[PDB]
Amino acid sequence: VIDPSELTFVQEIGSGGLVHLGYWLNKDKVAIKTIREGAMSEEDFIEEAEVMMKLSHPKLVQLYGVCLEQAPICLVFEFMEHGCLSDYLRTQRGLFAAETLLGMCLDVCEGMAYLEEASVIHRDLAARNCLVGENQVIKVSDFGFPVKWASPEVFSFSRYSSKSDVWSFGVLMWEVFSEGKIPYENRSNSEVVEDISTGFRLYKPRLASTHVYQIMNHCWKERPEDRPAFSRLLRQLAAI
Ligand SMILES: CN(C)CC[C@@H](c1ccccc1)n1cc(NC(=O)c2n[nH]c3c2CCC(C)(C)C3)cn1
Repeated sequence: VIDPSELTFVQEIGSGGLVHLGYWLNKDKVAIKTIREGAMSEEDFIEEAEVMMKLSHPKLVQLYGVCLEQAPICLVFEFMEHGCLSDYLRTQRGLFAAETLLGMCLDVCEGMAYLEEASVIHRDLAARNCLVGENQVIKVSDFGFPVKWASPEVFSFSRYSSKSDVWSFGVLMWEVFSEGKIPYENRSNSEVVEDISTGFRLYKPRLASTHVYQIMNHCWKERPEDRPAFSRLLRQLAAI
């Protein structure tokens, strides 16, 4: 529990919740997330915190604490210098070597393999939900309808698992290797459901080798039983 007097709100850096750049004990930068008017409840925030406060891994954005004596309450996170991965890919497009893109996927895979070990389902993995830090390190952002990133059992039946996160991770790999292109030419959710149900899959980005592309396709097997766990993907990505 963080006392409100320990935080300084500097400026807005995000909204959709609201996020501010702040300082913690007037020295260190933090990202302070507050609930948006009434978009979501405080109990939801509390549930996120109860999950995230038990977790710590270098490729997961860290939740430092909760400020209970704010109205509404706020969550205090690790500040990620360069913002969201989706914007970063798009903004720096044409400057990335394949090896760099691979390293970004490995970062995320490491975060996700930790979540998998910890029995936590992300449920909304996407480049827009990854952040870029110092030295271009990628970290997975917070957790606790996006059809374009959803496995067929998720879009059809809300059947979430680590294996549905695997499907999402395959799409994220496609985003990374495509330098922030929007999956499925930004087709509608109805059309994407129809695409994936019939067996359509995303085509190979230029910067993805044949080998990388087969790992992506493995992530997009129709049955979750047929997709690799994150522990197995991590060994595959690390061996490249
Ligand atoms: C140039 N532009 C692309 C990046 C600008 C950058 C920034 C912002 C203010 C002061 C210095 C640098 N910036 C850095 C962020 N970081 C975050 O939004 C962030 N850092 N940690 C978290 C978040 C957003 C999501 C979170 C769950 C609150 C955790 C946003 N903008």
